[PDB]
Amino acid sequence: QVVLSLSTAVKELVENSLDAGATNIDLKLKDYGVDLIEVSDNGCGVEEENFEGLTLEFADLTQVETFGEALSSLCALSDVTISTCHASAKVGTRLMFDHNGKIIQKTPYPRPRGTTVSVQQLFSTLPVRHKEFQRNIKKEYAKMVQVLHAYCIISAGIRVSCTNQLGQGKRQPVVCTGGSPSIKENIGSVFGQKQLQSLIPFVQLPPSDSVCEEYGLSCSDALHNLFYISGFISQCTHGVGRSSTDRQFFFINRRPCDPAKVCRLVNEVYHMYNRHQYPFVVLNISVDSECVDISILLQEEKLLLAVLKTSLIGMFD
Amino acid sequence: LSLSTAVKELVENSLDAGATNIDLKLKDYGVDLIEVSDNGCGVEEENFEGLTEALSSLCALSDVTISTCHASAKVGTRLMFDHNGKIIQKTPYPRPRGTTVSVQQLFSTLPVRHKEFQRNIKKEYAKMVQVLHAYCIISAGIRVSCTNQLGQGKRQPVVCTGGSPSIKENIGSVFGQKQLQSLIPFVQLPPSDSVCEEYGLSCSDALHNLFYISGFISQCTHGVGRSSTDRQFFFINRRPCDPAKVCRLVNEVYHMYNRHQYPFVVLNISVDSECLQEEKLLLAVLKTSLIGMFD
Ligand SMILES: Nc1ncnc2c1ncn2[C@@H]1O[C@H](COP(=O)(O)OP(=O)(O)OP(=O)(O)O)[C@@H](O)[C@H]1O
Ligand SMILES: Nc1ncnc2c1ncn2[C@@H]1O[C@H](COP(=O)(O)OP(=O)(O)OP(=O)(O)O)[C@@H](O)[C@H]1O
Ligand SMILES: [Mg+2]
Ligand SMILES: [Mg+2]
Repeated sequence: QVVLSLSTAVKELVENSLDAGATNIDLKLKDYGVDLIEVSDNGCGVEEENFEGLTLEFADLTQVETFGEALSSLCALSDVTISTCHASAKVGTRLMFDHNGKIIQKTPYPRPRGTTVSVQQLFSTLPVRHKEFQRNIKKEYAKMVQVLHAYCIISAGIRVSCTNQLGQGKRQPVVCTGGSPSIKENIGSVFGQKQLQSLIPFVQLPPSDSVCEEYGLSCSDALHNLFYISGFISQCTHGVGRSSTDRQFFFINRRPCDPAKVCRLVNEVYHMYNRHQYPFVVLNISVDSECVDISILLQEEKLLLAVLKTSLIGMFD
Repeated sequence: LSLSTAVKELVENSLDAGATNIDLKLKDYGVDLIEVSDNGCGVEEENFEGLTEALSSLCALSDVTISTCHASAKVGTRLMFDHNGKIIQKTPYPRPRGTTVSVQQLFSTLPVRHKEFQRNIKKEYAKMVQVLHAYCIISAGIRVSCTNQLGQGKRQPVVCTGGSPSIKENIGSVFGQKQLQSLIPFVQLPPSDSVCEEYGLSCSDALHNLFYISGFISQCTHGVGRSSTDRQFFFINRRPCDPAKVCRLVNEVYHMYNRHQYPFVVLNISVDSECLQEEKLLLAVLKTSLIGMFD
């Protein structure tokens, strides 16, 4: 599904940095992104033979919503500058592109290995969408921080930072991870040590007979269990939970997504022990890529739901 | 000795290792953790014992953990050191090439110095930011970043450069594009006859001029300057320092046109290593160029 939003725009630039094998990703914003969206990484960079080509199998979960290929769509909607340097390249380069993806000017640019993609005046070519962007900047910015917090939690060993600047004012911190190898440590960088106190780690269990009978699972149905689930969830004790689903993140094969059925189940089991609060949820479902399809479709999903409810109940008891 | 002198040596080690990415991690402004991560050359295993000079002083004053990976090494290594510099434990550690030096509980071995650190954490952190902003501005083509986390709060970005090859962009990354508006680039001129006579310099004295000066300074127009010397950085061969005579002179010329404000100063002095020799020639060149710029 094609989408043109602030959340889908930053997501593609981050995906490009992750695919490049980057360990440092810096996101710079101005006017919540209305004026500038800049993503800098120390990844592989782009070779000179692929400079013109910048703008011209198992299911990918991130491709549920594309933007506008992203880089060609971005040039048609704003002004894009790209400075990059490949390891095989002696000197880096700085590129300016027009609205059709043509390289306006290319100059040698001495810079460390990696790529920096700058997106200035997003949606400037569409005055109707640009005004709707400015008017609903609070909602577009809220959706972007949620996707940004999701990549920070799951990207262990990668330093992800973000700042925002309004007018001539000072840069404002948004989110920052320390390059920690564990997901638990990343949660402490995004939300603080206070958030980690009311959390318990997910402990997977085989589906119980009571839960298996609720979903209609035979002993044969559950024998080929290939779901490996891990993460953290809020304690079921009254008071330690949250008031909404504002901090609930889900991942399939380390890709942020939203399985509506899984989400309704995890919240329902929490309501069985804390009807007045919502849990903090960070949960990754590890499964073979072939068993995942996009219409989110998961083979033996009834077996996955039985494991989650059984494990959540055993933890909350 | 101090928090400012501790980060300075760790940055020098990363710079000397040929690093292009330098990350500084702090906790409680550095009272709890001082961590510097780079993508430099790393250390080979045969030189692990020789690591412990700044690094020897750091182990004697805190607990130091070092994770590194050499280009010739398949997998990195993680080292824990005691207060004598001895490797407590050495374990293989999968990490990208480079080095990460962690300094935890600085001055813990000296209860007197540790307490003075916490009591004066506001002043010591300001001195470290002055040393940190200097390396961000001068390290062209090097990504220098810093983060800090206080207590149970979240980690927050402090400063970050983009690896730009120019000093002007590094100034814009540290202080913002607004700072770049009231600045003019230094334009070097030969020392004036009037300025040469003030210092007692013959015409022969100025023929062997080896001073190459560059950088940026605030405009002398009233109002665009700053209220203090908070943003004045000086460099000799791209090394941050404070030449008192040079610093006093630059502020004196600025006051000649703006008596009520102090300039923003970023100045690098390039000179032959043996030479400060012939400082009267350097001051004559410095005073002459600033006047020609401010006229
Ligand atoms: N930060 C980056 N670092 C290195 N290469 C990049 C970077 N960003 C883009 N590229 C290169 O530009 C090309 C086009 O990127 P684009 O996002 O438009 O499509 P794609 O990444 O190839 O596929 P898709 O976005 O649909 O998953 C990429 O193939 C990549 O080689
Ligand atoms: N980030 C680093 N990356 C690679 N090698 C390092 C790093 N830090 C230290 N080393 C190596 O360990 C040795 C000890 O460092 P130390 O700072 O104590 O002394 P030095 O760097 O040789 O000179 P000085 O202490 O006078 O500045 C260094 O010589 C260097 O070879
Ligand atoms: Mg892409
Ligand atoms: Mg040294």
